[PDB]
Amino acid sequence: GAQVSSQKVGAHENSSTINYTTINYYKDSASNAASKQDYSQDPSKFTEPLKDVLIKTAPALN
Amino acid sequence: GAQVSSQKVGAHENSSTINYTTINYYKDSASNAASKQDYSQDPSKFTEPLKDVLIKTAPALN
Amino acid sequence: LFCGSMMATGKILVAYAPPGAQPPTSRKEAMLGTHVIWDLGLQSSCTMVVPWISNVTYRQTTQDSFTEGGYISMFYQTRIVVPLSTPKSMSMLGFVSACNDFSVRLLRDTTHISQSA
Amino acid sequence: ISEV
Amino acid sequence: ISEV
Amino acid sequence: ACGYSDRVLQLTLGNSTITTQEAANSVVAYGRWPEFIRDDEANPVDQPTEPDVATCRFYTLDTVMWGKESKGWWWKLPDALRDMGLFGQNMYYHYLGRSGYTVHVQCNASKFHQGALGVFAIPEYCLAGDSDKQRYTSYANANPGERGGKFYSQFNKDNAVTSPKREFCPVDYLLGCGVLLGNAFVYPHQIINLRTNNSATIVLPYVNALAIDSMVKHNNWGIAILPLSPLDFAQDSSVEIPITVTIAPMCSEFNGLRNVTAPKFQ
Amino acid sequence: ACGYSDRVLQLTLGNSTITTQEAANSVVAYGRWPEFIRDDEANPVDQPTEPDVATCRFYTLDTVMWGKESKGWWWKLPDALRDMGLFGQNMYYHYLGRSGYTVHVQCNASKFHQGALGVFAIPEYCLAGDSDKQRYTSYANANPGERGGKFYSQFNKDNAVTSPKREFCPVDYLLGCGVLLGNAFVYPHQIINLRTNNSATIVLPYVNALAIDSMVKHNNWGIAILPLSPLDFAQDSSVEIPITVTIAPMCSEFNGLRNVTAPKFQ
Amino acid sequence: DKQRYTSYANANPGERGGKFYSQFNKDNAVTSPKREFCPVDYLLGCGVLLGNAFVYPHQIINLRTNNSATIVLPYVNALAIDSMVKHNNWGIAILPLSPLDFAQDSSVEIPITVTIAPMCSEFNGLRNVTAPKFQ
Amino acid sequence: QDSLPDTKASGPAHSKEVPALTAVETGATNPLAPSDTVQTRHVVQRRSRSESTIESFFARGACVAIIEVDNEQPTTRAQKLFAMWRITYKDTVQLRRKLEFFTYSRFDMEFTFVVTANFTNANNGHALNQVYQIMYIPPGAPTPKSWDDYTWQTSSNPSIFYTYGAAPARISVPYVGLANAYSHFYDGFAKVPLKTDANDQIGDSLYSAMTVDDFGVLAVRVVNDHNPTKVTSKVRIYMKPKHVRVWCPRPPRAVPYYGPGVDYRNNLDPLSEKGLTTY
Amino acid sequence: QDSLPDTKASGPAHSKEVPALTAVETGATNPLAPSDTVQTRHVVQRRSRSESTIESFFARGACVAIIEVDNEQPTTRAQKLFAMWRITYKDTVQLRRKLEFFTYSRFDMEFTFVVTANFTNANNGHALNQVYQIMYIPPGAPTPKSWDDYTWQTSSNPSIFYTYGAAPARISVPYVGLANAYSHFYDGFAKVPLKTDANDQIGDSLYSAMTVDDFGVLAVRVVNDHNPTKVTSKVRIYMKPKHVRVWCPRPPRAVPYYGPGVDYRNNLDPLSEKGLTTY
Ligand SMILES: CCOC(=O)c1ccc(OCCCCC2CCN(c3ccc(C)nn3)CC2)cc1
Ligand SMILES: CCOC(=O)c1ccc(OCCCCC2CCN(c3ccc(C)nn3)CC2)cc1
Ligand SMILES: *C(=O)CCCCCCCCCCCCC
Ligand SMILES: *C(=O)CCCCCCCCCCCCC
Repeated sequence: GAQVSSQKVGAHENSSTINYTTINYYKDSASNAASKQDYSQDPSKFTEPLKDVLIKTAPALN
Repeated sequence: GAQVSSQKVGAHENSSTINYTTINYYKDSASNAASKQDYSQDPSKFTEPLKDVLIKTAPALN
Repeated sequence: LFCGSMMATGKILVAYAPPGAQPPTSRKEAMLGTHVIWDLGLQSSCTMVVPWISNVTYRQTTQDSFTEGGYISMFYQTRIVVPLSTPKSMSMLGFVSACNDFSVRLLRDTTHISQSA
Repeated sequence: ISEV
Repeated sequence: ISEV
Repeated sequence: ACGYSDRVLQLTLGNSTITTQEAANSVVAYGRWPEFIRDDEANPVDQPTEPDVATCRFYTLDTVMWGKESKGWWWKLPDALRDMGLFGQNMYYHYLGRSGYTVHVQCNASKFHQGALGVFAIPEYCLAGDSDKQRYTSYANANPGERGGKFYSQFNKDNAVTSPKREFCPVDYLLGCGVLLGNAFVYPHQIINLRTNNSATIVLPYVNALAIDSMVKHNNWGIAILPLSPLDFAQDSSVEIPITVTIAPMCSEFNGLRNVTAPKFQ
Repeated sequence: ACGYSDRVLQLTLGNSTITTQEAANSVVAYGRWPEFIRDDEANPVDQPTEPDVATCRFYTLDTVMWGKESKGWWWKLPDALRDMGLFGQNMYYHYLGRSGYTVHVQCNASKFHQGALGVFAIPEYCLAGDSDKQRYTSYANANPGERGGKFYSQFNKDNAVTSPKREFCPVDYLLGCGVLLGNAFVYPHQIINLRTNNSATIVLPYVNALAIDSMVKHNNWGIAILPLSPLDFAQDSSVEIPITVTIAPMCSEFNGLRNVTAPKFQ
Repeated sequence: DKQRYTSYANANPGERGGKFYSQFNKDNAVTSPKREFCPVDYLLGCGVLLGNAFVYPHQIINLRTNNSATIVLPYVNALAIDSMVKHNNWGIAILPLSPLDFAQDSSVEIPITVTIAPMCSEFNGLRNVTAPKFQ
Repeated sequence: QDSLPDTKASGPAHSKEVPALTAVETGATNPLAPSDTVQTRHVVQRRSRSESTIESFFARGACVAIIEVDNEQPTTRAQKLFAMWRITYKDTVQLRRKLEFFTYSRFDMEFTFVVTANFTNANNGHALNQVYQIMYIPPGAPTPKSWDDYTWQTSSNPSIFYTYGAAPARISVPYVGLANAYSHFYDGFAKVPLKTDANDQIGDSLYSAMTVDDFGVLAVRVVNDHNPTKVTSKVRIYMKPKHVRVWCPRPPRAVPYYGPGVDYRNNLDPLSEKGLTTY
Repeated sequence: QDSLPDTKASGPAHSKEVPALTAVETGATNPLAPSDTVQTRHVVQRRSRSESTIESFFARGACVAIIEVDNEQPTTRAQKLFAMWRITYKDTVQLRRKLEFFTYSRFDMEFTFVVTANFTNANNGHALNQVYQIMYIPPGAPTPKSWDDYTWQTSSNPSIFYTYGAAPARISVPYVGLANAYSHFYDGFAKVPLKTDANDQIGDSLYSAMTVDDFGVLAVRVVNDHNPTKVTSKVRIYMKPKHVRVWCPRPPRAVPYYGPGVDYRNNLDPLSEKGLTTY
């Protein structure tokens, strides 16, 4: 059940990809740590809720 | 995710290559121990910064 | 955003001076840095982008001369001109937002909320 | 294992 | 494993 | 092609049609169009009522006047529509009701007038009260119906302890709720800036922590209209122009039918 | 397609951007865009300096006011830019300098104002003088810098012989140079007619009998702005609106570097 | 006695440069302080021993061998670009490792001339000119 | 990779395309980049938004309560031999403000308990190490009237037995909401006044409040019989939301909180004085 | 293998090649080996530079601070119920000197905390075990005015809760510099005096100093309410740089440090007396 992922290495030792291992010990997922591997998304639903979304080089009002 | 390397064995017991095992437990590489497997380099950038690097048996000034 | 009447016209210079020199007091000095000349008209609003021009890779969120960002200033390029029977005075509203290259780091507590004993 |  |  | 434009719209719902020749495009809140409850998100098991054209049409509320001292107006949904034709009847005959809305705010003037209306659609618009007493605004006061409420430039604490008013005291720069108005733009919105546009059109999806809820107990959306820039005209110091709000329910469905709810608004 | 127009332009050079919503298209003088000196037209053999974004950007000159009596304004290039940031420094540190220009003239008013500005870009704009003495205008007077000079409705001969003014006396209908103004239209030009457009935009190539010359000794282009039709408004007999000139060097290159030239403008 | 107190105008001599001293004279006048550097020669003006300065890029002009020294310097910094007005990248230190001497004339004097060239120069963040106060 | 977009090299412009002009009336933010208005170079961008993700923003244990409990001779007057706390993030301000950037949320909750104690009086002998019982009482369950009555038997309620001096206690709680998401804001009432009601108190309710007990209480006691000398203890509760999702953004609280709802009372003046043309 | 080069067997010479002669004026160190100047035998070399690698040189936890905090009756005069320390390697000399062999560095940082305590006075009863809170306050964040005010709520700032008697506390910190490397030396100013400034204090700055707060502070307190008797505690902070890289070598500090910059004051005489021809 071990889960293996690559670390995003910031300061590299003078010694390439480094990994870390995770194992869940409990049946209830609420007990689990946070994966912190979070996908992002477009702001458009907030920055552009327009029915006709227009392109920035064209006149906003036409 | 276990990582296995050879130890540089100093005093050998009266009993060949011996190994040690490493596993990273944390997502942040800052949390990691030091590998201590460090590659070296030439001193020349310090001992010889000359535009025309010359060979020791020839006259330094010519 | 120009919230004046439709009969009102004008040209405005909006600017950004990267840090290091005297903060602009005249349009003459402001012209020399990053700037947009905004012409008022059917498109009601104008956008000036302040480009990331920094020495450090990340600036601080607090005030600090070592990580200062520079100066924003606005001037009339010509002037507001109205006809008769038209208000000679009006409001300008302003807005700010981050571009898609913007990021932040080192999570901390805000000074913007607190609590008595 | 489940190495991602 | 990743035995070097 | 042909001659179409961002400024000219026709909205048709049921037996009602709205035209506008000076729009500033239109907003769909959070990028989501109204829709019915899906079987895999369904919770009440009884067959829903979907009144369709009889409720999902445009109701025009009483007109308010905008003048130089007007600090702002607010409305809550479904509350502003509680007495609106068959929508109101369906709302009060069922324990449960969900509905989305098309909100059309109307305010024309002239090329020589000046001013800008900020029109905001806020999910769960909890407002602040009168008193030292917390969370004490009465139901009848929280719900103005079609009339809506107003904003104030400052906080007048309802002092009379002994026989308390139990009303909201919505201060304008605090969006009536303890936050700064300038940030209200993270909410779905449009601006009616009089040199640009006659109107605002916001399409609202049903937003909630549940697929369906009690419309009588709970408002889903708040409509806040505040003058971002004050009304001005020529030199006449006491100008006044009408603001008219027309709202349409969309994808309305109701569960839990029984005898009619008659709330006490005294 | 989409919604584009002859009247709405954005000009971007270096860290500067100009927008205009009321243009009358734009002129490229003699159909030639600015360009660098080609190897087969090259004359100075030393490696040129090309400062690019630091000099080829928009410099805005001091605003002039247009009123009912305004007979006209003139400027010379590179002279109007001699004190403009790093362009000016490059001009005075090198014996040789060539450069083209984008000229943007700005003048807005209102739909009830009236008047028309004739904007002319003239190659080698030699102007007439003060006196009985021919070709006697002094360098310091010939070169007003950013200030520019003016036109007159008539020829006032500088009489004081004994201690002469050594200035130009540019008469308006003679284009300040012995010719009739109505024919100035054979020169690259635009008209700012206030009912039509806020501005004029003229792109100037380097024009000369040589590929490169002394910018301190010689002006390449003259900018003449004369009111073809006088400013008028409502019935107010003393109207005044600003004219603002913004100019950008283009494809600027310099040869013959040494210690800085410091001309005497006293 | 005051730490990190040298003034900007004193820290920056321009073309003139500064000098070294054989010993540490502490600017005593507290009340109206000079706010200058006191660079002692055997301490490389910075609390270290001069004999180790050879770990820095260098050449020796030994008069029986050579007229001159030529050092090519890369941009060195914790950043790719910085403020040139606020921060100096490189220091040029010239110290007599062995004293000038001639014939028997006890007061000899010969000129040292420093010629420097910028290389691969690039600039960002244009605006109105910085005019520092060197008074 | 999770780095932000690179800056594109952009040169001079003379065109009918005008990115710099727009109309905010539409409700839209102008999608501009530096290259739309100034000349830009190519920059290979390596920065990322890793630390500002929703999980990373809340991934921190925040203090939500300080429960005080005494262990002393059960005398006969209001004492603190046991204590009760209604579970909430609203007795504190810092996490409350963070959660309230959003209208709705959904998450699992991690509770960590720091327990400290001290001697209340100058001296009567000492105290042997204490074990603490932290019992969760969900709504409906019998609440304790006495520090050692039958409810502490805890046959079905979850309890933690913490030994003083041990590493701080820690448990996790599932998403336990009656709805599909937690409502940080509720514009409504739990009851409606009806025209046919007898007194008009039957239908009265607190504005914004939903259930009377929300999520129940934590009952805390010292399991130890009292020493001769009194020991006073404090249990500090740190709350962390994990496996977090949030909906509908909101303006942050700008003026001091005044109770569990959105009510404001004073310090309604958040902004400083600064001159219009002053940097 | 990481052993050093073998010694080659080298015999007599009579040649025009002269390794022994050179010209140090060039800036170069003569690359000579024993076999260039004396007759050598073949030696198979097994020695190595394993312990003098950059990582191995700094791979040790060094004492950088001693923070003292008291736990006692909050009276009403300047006390130590909580303490603050600006994070730095400059309050101590040993690690400072090691880091300063180099101009620039880049590394992750490991902090270990040893906490010791004792009774301040002859006797008033005793004290139950203490829990310590070590809070990091990054620049910009509200600093505490009181040992138990709202800032200690620590909703977003990282905090360590240490139990007295437990194994010493330990955490790791990422490379957190605003630049691509840490500057151990900065020949510059944070501000420049301009000719147009009003007072000439507007542009005044400390030589060599960069940001005002550098990296913030560690605020330390005892979470325990005070016992009747006073307990005094010391928190010793040990710092270790890990995953280390360094640039541009420098001469080591030869005279005693005098504050955070390169300033010297006295004991400017590092070298002993020894006669020129004395072994
Ligand atoms: C009132 C406003 O705040 C909220 O809406 C709100 C929403 C969600 C919240 O999450 C808490 C819900 C779970 C309640 C409790 C459930 C079980 N808990 C336990 C249980 C057993 C033990 C031994 N220790 N803790 C502790 C928490 C807390 C508050
Ligand atoms: C002033 C001169 O020294 C330096 O330049 C210099 C450079 C780098 C240094 O590294 C420290 C930077 C990180 C600062 C802190 C960041 C977080 N820290 C924490 C955080 C949380 C806890 C609980 N404990 N410690 C402790 C260290 C320290 C000093
Ligand atoms: C998947 O996990 C198979 C490999 C297991 C490796 C040994 C795990 C040792 C830890 C056991 C965890 C028990 C948790 C209740
Ligand atoms: C790679 O690691 C796969 C083999 C895992 C062997 C069992 C590891 C037991 C230790 C689990 C570490 C959990 C750290 C959060």
